[PDB]
Amino acid sequence: ELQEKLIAVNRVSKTVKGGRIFSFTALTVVGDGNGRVGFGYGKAREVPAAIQKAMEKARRNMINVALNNGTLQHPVKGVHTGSRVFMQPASEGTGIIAGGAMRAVLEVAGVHNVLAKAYGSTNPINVVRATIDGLENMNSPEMVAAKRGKSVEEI
RNA sequence: AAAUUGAAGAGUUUGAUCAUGGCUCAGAUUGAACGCUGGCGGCAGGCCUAACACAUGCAAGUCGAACGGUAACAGGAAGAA
Repeated sequence: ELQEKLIAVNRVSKTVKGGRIFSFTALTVVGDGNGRVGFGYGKAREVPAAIQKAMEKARRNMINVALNNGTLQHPVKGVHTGSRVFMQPASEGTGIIAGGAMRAVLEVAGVHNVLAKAYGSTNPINVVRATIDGLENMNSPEMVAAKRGKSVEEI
């Protein structure tokens, strides 16, 4: 019972001897809403087939996120090719302050309160890749506590 | 007790892509102006330009418990109706 969200549909084209060959690419994201989120990207000669391929690729290739009561553990920075992403944990009641692709990722991921901002290029594919890379690199107090070989009294 | 609890993007270069990069938009705000329209009230605001020139009226008077006074109006007055 995971939530699936179509982020962007784009029409690309390859040229051949006869003319242009138009195909469609769809970027989606799925997530169970409590710390697991994955994005899929499918190209197809039609829009519904592209969305189906994106959903199948997104249902696999899902990552785990260490949430903290529905928000981030700490401010994180995600970077892909052109997009640099900043996410920050907020208090209860603020919502998701983020762009379209960031909103989709953080909403299907299970994040409820976050202050986010996208720098550089706002390309949807690179934005969702940067968001996923920033969320999977976010660690919890138990992780750092066990990695430091000392109790979790820092929490 | 409270008195920083706060951060959104989109369109456009290409047959298509990523990046760079500028232009434009979505938000607030104003001593505002113009166009169409216009019922009431409360609170505020109202020459941003020519520190250009000014008709007219007012905007700095007051004290007789400082003084010599009596010109005006109100009285007291002696004497002539």
